[PDB]
Amino acid sequence: LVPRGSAVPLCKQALEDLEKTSGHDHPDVATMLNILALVYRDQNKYKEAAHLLNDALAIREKTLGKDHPAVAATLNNLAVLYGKRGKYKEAEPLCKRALEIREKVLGKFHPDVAKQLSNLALLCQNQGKAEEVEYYYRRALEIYATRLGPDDPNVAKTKNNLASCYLKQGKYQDAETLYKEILTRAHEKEFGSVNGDNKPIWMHAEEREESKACKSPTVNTTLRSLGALYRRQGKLEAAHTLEDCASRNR
Amino acid sequence: LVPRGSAVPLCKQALEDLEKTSGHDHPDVATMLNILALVYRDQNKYKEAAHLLNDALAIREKTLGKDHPAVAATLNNLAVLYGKRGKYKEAEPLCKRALEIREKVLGKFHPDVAKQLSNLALLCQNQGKAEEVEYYYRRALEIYATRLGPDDPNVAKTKNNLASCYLKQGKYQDAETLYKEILTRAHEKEFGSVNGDNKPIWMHAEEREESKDKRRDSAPYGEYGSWYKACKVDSPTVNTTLRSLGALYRRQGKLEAAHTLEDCASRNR
Repeated sequence: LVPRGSAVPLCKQALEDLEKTSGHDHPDVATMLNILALVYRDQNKYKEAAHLLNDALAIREKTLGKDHPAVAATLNNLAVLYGKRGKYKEAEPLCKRALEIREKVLGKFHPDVAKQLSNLALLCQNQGKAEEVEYYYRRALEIYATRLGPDDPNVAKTKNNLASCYLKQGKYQDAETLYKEILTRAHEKEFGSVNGDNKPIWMHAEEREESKACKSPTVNTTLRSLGALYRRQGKLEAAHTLEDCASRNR
Repeated sequence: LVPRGSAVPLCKQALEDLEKTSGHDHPDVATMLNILALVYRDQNKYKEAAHLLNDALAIREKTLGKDHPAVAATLNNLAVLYGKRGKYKEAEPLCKRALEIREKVLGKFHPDVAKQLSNLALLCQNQGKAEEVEYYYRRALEIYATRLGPDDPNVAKTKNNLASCYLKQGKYQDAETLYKEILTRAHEKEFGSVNGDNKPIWMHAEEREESKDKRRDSAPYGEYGSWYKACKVDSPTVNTTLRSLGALYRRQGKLEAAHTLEDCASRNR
């Protein structure tokens, strides 16, 4: 988006000018390093981009101090850049610290914390640290499900995410229950209090195995995923029920 | 990716400093404006970013010439900005102009031209002009199917996009053929020559519709390991193609054939 030619050296002038005018100490030096970091990211120079954010990080820690919101953003951005190079180990602590700042500022249960927890879950997943992924998605789900309505997309999205983590660990039961929660709640979004005369799709699926309700891209995924668990259990007719529901709502 | 405050003033100073030195019509001024455009884009300020990139474009046309590859790069960037605000109407001319240059410099049948053609189609698709979309994708597909191999990803991807365009027009037959090409090629890449004992999945599918076979993937057809053999074809694109074609069978009321491809896709999941 910015042709690789004169941009970097032009910024390096702007920096030397800022250092001479605003003082060597000035907080704005951090912002200039930030613009430099941005230019490097645009040229896909990720290693170079990360190096400069670090320098801006140190300046913001001195000026704006620890626990300052702008330090939290920096730590996230640097964690992202580290992730793009596959350096997940060194990204985790940066991300874990940002979470601690965010908890101090907003409180343990603000929606923006649940964002960090999901970001933090995703990094661990890239390191194969399943037990921690489990932990972080559970923390996030706790916030989403409590703070927001049952119909909120973050709930189902986190539940799917956690389900996959459960699958990785061989916790098939826990995943299956999660999937059923999503479908049951979606069934109850127009078909009332799910009485005997009114069962959710997965019940019909399983009762069909011992021998209409297809009225969202997230639900679709849930349907196909629970379908895969039935396939693992050898309940192929139950699997088709959910699968045919998905492929008809596309 | 950059602190919400004070970034813009700092760039504008860097700009005015260059402006003071070398007028407004210097390539360095253009680049600095582009950096400023990049800053605005980081703050989701597309209106503000596109405004400046226009300014940079004007300088780059005057200084570098109206056919310079940097001019071509800017035109794309500026179009991306317009598309992001949903101003697709004003994006098209710039994208067209970028294509004209690309062809002039690289040659009509360069892979990068096909990429540029693909973007032109997507822009037309945002305007609901199916006949333009059709033409651009066909042009693109032509560059991919020729200059690249038979199982190069862009071929499968471009075919799907063109098939999607056909569907919207009601060209159900033309869509279907494309899917069958994708599956047949995928089948031949895995199994070589088609041997009659080596028919593609969709053939078997339509044969099951013929033979009135409601027995699904609960039992294998003719061959013991048939379901695990026909699933050696594994791609996110193939699966998409499998389902899209299944949807076409459903439109024709061929429910059994639809299931065959859909159940095949379930097993690849």
